[PDB]
Amino acid sequence: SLTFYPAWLTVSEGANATFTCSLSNWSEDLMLNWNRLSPSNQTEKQAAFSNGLSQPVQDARFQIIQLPNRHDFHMNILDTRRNDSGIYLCGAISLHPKLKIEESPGAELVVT
Amino acid sequence: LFTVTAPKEVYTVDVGSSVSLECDFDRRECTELEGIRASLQKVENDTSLQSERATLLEEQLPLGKALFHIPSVQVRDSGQYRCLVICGAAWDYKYLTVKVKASY
Repeated sequence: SLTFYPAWLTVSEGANATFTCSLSNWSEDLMLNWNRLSPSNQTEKQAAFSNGLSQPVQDARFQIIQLPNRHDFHMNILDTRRNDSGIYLCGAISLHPKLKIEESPGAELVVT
Repeated sequence: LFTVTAPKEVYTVDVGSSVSLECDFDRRECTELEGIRASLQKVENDTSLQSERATLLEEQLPLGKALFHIPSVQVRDSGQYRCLVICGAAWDYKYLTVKVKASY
Protein backbone atom coordinates (compact mmCIF):
# COMPACT_ATOMS: atom_id res chain seq x y z
CA SER A 1 0.00 0.00 0.00
CA LEU A 2 0.90 3.69 -0.29
CA THR A 3 0.90 6.43 2.28
CA PHE A 4 1.47 10.15 1.71
CA TYR A 5 2.37 12.51 4.49
CA PRO A 6 2.07 14.87 6.19
CA ALA A 7 -1.71 14.74 5.98
CA TRP A 8 -1.74 18.57 6.10
CA LEU A 9 1.06 20.92 5.12
CA THR A 10 1.02 24.72 5.38
CA VAL A 11 3.91 26.86 4.05
CA SER A 12 4.55 30.54 3.12
CA GLU A 13 4.51 31.41 -0.53
CA GLY A 14 7.99 30.97 -2.00
CA ALA A 15 8.97 28.24 0.52
CA ASN A 16 9.33 24.63 -0.59
CA ALA A 17 6.63 22.05 0.11
CA THR A 18 7.62 18.43 0.67
CA PHE A 19 5.34 15.43 0.92
CA THR A 20 6.59 11.88 1.38
CA CYS A 21 5.09 9.03 -0.66
CA SER A 22 5.83 5.72 1.10
CA LEU A 23 5.45 2.35 -0.67
CA SER A 24 5.03 -0.89 1.26
CA ASN A 25 5.83 -4.35 -0.18
CA TRP A 26 6.50 -3.04 -3.67
CA SER A 27 8.82 -4.64 -6.24
CA GLU A 28 11.97 -3.11 -7.78
CA ASP A 29 10.18 -1.84 -10.93
CA LEU A 30 8.75 1.44 -9.54
CA MET A 31 6.37 3.57 -11.69
CA LEU A 32 5.00 6.35 -9.51
CA ASN A 33 2.91 9.40 -10.39
CA TRP A 34 2.16 12.56 -8.33
CA ASN A 35 -1.38 13.83 -8.85
CA ARG A 36 -3.45 16.80 -7.71
CA LEU A 37 -7.25 16.79 -7.21
CA SER A 38 -9.24 19.37 -9.20
CA PRO A 39 -12.16 21.41 -7.71
CA SER A 40 -14.37 18.63 -9.16
CA ASN A 41 -12.20 15.95 -7.43
CA GLN A 42 -10.75 14.64 -10.67
CA THR A 43 -7.13 13.57 -10.68
CA GLU A 44 -4.56 15.59 -12.66
CA LYS A 45 -0.99 14.41 -13.27
CA GLN A 46 1.83 16.65 -11.91
CA ALA A 47 4.95 14.52 -12.26
CA ALA A 48 6.11 10.96 -13.04
CA PHE A 49 8.89 8.78 -11.66
CA SER A 50 10.19 5.82 -13.71
CA ASN A 51 13.58 4.19 -14.41
CA GLY A 52 15.25 6.21 -11.66
CA LEU A 53 14.23 9.53 -13.22
CA SER A 54 11.63 12.15 -12.21
CA GLN A 55 9.97 14.23 -14.93
CA PRO A 56 7.41 16.99 -14.54
CA VAL A 57 4.30 17.04 -16.75
CA GLN A 58 4.94 20.79 -17.40
CA ASP A 59 6.15 22.60 -14.24
CA ALA A 60 9.76 21.83 -13.20
CA ARG A 61 8.99 22.92 -9.65
CA PHE A 62 7.46 19.46 -9.15
CA GLN A 63 10.14 16.87 -8.45
CA ILE A 64 9.92 13.27 -7.21
CA ILE A 65 13.12 12.36 -5.35
CA GLN A 66 13.71 8.82 -4.11
CA LEU A 67 15.02 8.66 -0.53
CA PRO A 68 18.12 6.71 0.65
CA ASN A 69 17.69 2.95 0.63
CA ARG A 70 13.88 3.20 0.79
CA HIS A 71 10.81 2.87 -1.35
CA ASP A 72 10.04 6.30 0.06
CA PHE A 73 9.95 9.37 -2.19
CA HIS A 74 9.96 13.10 -1.52
CA MET A 75 7.36 14.91 -3.61
CA ASN A 76 8.84 18.41 -3.61
CA ILE A 77 7.24 21.63 -4.80
CA LEU A 78 10.13 24.03 -5.14
CA ASP A 79 9.22 27.69 -4.63
CA THR A 80 5.50 27.35 -3.92
CA ARG A 81 2.82 29.65 -5.27
CA ARG A 82 -0.43 30.34 -3.45
CA ASN A 83 -2.42 28.61 -6.19
CA ASP A 84 -0.57 25.38 -5.60
CA SER A 85 -2.95 25.01 -2.64
CA GLY A 86 -5.07 21.84 -2.80
CA ILE A 87 -5.21 18.10 -2.27
CA TYR A 88 -2.45 15.89 -3.67
CA LEU A 89 -1.81 12.15 -3.71
CA CYS A 90 0.58 9.59 -5.16
CA GLY A 91 -0.31 6.56 -7.27
CA ALA A 92 1.81 3.57 -8.32
CA ILE A 93 1.40 1.02 -11.07
CA SER A 94 2.74 -2.52 -11.49
CA LEU A 95 2.48 -4.24 -14.84
CA HIS A 96 3.63 -7.71 -13.77
CA PRO A 97 2.43 -10.28 -12.67
CA LYS A 98 -0.93 -8.44 -12.83
CA LEU A 99 -1.94 -4.88 -13.64
CA LYS A 100 -2.62 -2.91 -10.50
CA ILE A 101 -2.95 0.69 -9.39
CA GLU A 102 -2.48 1.70 -5.80
CA GLU A 103 -3.35 5.19 -4.58
CA SER A 104 -2.36 6.91 -1.38
CA PRO A 105 -4.86 8.87 0.67
CA GLY A 106 -4.99 12.59 -0.13
CA ALA A 107 -2.87 15.15 1.66
CA GLU A 108 -3.71 18.84 1.78
CA LEU A 109 -1.33 21.67 0.92
CA VAL A 110 -2.08 25.28 1.94
CA VAL A 111 0.24 28.03 0.73
CA THR A 112 -0.30 31.35 2.50
CA LEU B 1 4.17 14.65 -20.02
CA PHE B 2 1.87 11.92 -21.44
CA THR B 3 -1.56 12.57 -19.93
CA VAL B 4 -5.11 11.18 -20.01
CA THR B 5 -8.25 13.35 -19.94
CA ALA B 6 -11.95 12.64 -19.36
CA PRO B 7 -14.18 15.18 -21.09
CA LYS B 8 -17.02 12.70 -20.31
CA GLU B 9 -16.82 11.79 -16.65
CA VAL B 10 -20.32 10.60 -15.65
CA TYR B 11 -22.34 7.95 -17.42
CA THR B 12 -25.91 6.75 -17.05
CA VAL B 13 -27.31 3.30 -17.80
CA ASP B 14 -30.40 1.17 -17.09
CA VAL B 15 -29.99 -2.29 -15.53
CA GLY B 16 -29.90 -4.90 -18.30
CA SER B 17 -28.43 -2.53 -20.85
CA SER B 18 -24.76 -1.94 -21.69
CA VAL B 19 -22.67 1.08 -20.69
CA SER B 20 -19.69 2.57 -22.50
CA LEU B 21 -17.00 4.59 -20.65
CA GLU B 22 -14.08 6.43 -22.19
CA CYS B 23 -11.03 8.50 -21.56
CA ASP B 24 -8.86 10.29 -24.10
CA PHE B 25 -5.10 10.45 -24.38
CA ASP B 26 -2.28 12.45 -25.93
CA ARG B 27 -1.15 10.37 -28.95
CA ARG B 28 1.98 12.37 -29.82
CA GLU B 29 3.32 10.75 -26.65
CA CYS B 30 2.51 7.24 -27.94
CA THR B 31 3.96 5.31 -30.82
CA GLU B 32 3.94 1.61 -31.67
CA LEU B 33 7.62 1.57 -30.65
CA GLU B 34 6.84 1.30 -26.92
CA GLY B 35 3.31 -0.16 -27.12
CA ILE B 36 -0.03 1.10 -25.82
CA ARG B 37 -2.16 -0.53 -23.14
CA ALA B 38 -5.44 0.56 -21.56
CA SER B 39 -7.36 -0.73 -18.56
CA LEU B 40 -10.49 0.01 -16.55
CA GLN B 41 -10.36 -0.64 -12.77
CA LYS B 42 -13.27 -0.37 -10.37
CA VAL B 43 -12.51 1.54 -7.18
CA GLU B 44 -13.22 -0.82 -4.25
CA ASN B 45 -10.77 0.73 -1.74
CA ASP B 46 -7.21 2.15 -2.29
CA THR B 47 -5.91 -0.56 -4.64
CA SER B 48 -7.58 -1.29 -7.98
CA LEU B 49 -7.35 -4.37 -10.25
CA GLN B 50 -8.51 -4.88 -13.77
CA SER B 51 -12.31 -4.88 -14.02
CA GLU B 52 -13.68 -8.38 -14.70
CA ARG B 53 -16.86 -6.90 -16.26
CA ALA B 54 -15.45 -4.46 -18.84
CA THR B 55 -13.71 -5.02 -22.13
CA LEU B 56 -11.69 -2.62 -24.32
CA LEU B 57 -12.97 -1.64 -27.77
CA GLU B 58 -9.47 -1.39 -29.09
CA GLU B 59 -10.40 -0.02 -32.54
CA GLN B 60 -10.74 3.39 -30.83
CA LEU B 61 -7.11 3.44 -29.60
CA PRO B 62 -5.55 4.84 -32.80
CA LEU B 63 -8.09 7.69 -32.45
CA GLY B 64 -6.70 8.43 -28.94
CA LYS B 65 -9.69 7.04 -27.07
CA ALA B 66 -9.71 4.21 -24.58
CA LEU B 67 -13.31 3.04 -24.93
CA PHE B 68 -14.65 0.43 -22.51
CA HIS B 69 -17.82 -1.62 -22.70
CA ILE B 70 -19.71 -3.22 -19.83
CA PRO B 71 -22.66 -5.37 -20.99
CA SER B 72 -25.78 -6.24 -19.00
CA VAL B 73 -25.21 -3.68 -16.26
CA GLN B 74 -26.33 -4.59 -12.74
CA VAL B 75 -26.65 -2.42 -9.64
CA ARG B 76 -23.21 -3.56 -8.39
CA ASP B 77 -21.58 -1.93 -11.42
CA SER B 78 -22.43 1.49 -9.93
CA GLY B 79 -19.67 3.87 -8.85
CA GLN B 80 -16.19 5.06 -9.58
CA TYR B 81 -13.67 3.55 -11.97
CA ARG B 82 -10.14 4.51 -12.96
CA CYS B 83 -9.65 4.75 -16.73
CA LEU B 84 -5.93 4.01 -17.26
CA VAL B 85 -3.65 4.35 -20.33
CA ILE B 86 -0.02 3.26 -20.48
CA CYS B 87 2.30 4.32 -23.29
CA GLY B 88 5.75 2.77 -22.87
CA ALA B 89 7.06 4.03 -19.55
CA ALA B 90 4.43 6.77 -19.27
CA TRP B 91 0.95 6.37 -17.73
CA ASP B 92 -1.99 8.40 -16.42
CA TYR B 93 -5.62 7.91 -15.42
CA LYS B 94 -8.95 9.63 -14.77
CA TYR B 95 -11.90 8.81 -12.57
CA LEU B 96 -15.18 7.91 -14.30
CA THR B 97 -18.55 7.40 -12.58
CA VAL B 98 -21.36 5.03 -13.56
CA LYS B 99 -24.87 5.91 -12.41
CA VAL B 100 -27.35 3.04 -12.69
CA LYS B 101 -31.16 3.08 -13.02
CA ALA B 102 -32.77 -0.10 -11.72
CA SER B 103 -36.40 -0.96 -12.73
CA TYR B 104 -38.29 -3.94 -11.22
